[PDB]
Amino acid sequence: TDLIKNQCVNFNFNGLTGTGVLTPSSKRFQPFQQFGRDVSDFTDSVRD
Amino acid sequence: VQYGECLGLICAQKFNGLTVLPPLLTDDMIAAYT
Ligand SMILES: *[C@@H]1O[C@H](CO)[C@@H](O[C@@H]2O[C@H](CO)[C@@H](O[C@@H]3O[C@H](CO)[C@@H](O)[C@H](O)[C@@H]3O)[C@H](O)[C@H]2NC(C)=O)[C@H](O)[C@H]1NC(C)=O
Repeated sequence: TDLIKNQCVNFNFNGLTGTGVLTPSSKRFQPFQQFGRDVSDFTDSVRD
Repeated sequence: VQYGECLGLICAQKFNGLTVLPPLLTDDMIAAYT
């Protein structure tokens, strides 16, 4: 499906589920990374 | 001289449900007293 950015939405990315507000970022992910985490054990960001 | 907070004005929150409330008296007000 498509998605709405900058809005509270329910997400179900392949292999990743939860709720929140999705916004564009600039995190320097490596070619072999799918998603990242915060200092706490919570997903911080995901690559589409 | 983590948690949700807000400065300025921009705010942010954390999935852990924790935050910190502001003081009534800001640093400037304290400086005024002293
Ligand atoms: C709550 O979110 C709104 C927007 O979603 C924030 O209001 C926006 O604040 C900026 C800065 O004061 C306003 O001015 C903008 O400045 C940028 C700087 O380059 C400029 O490019 C924009 O065209 C605009 O001038 C912006 O107009 C304003 N938006 C609205 C609708 O008022 C607000 O500050 C946020 N508040 C908190 C506590 O996060």
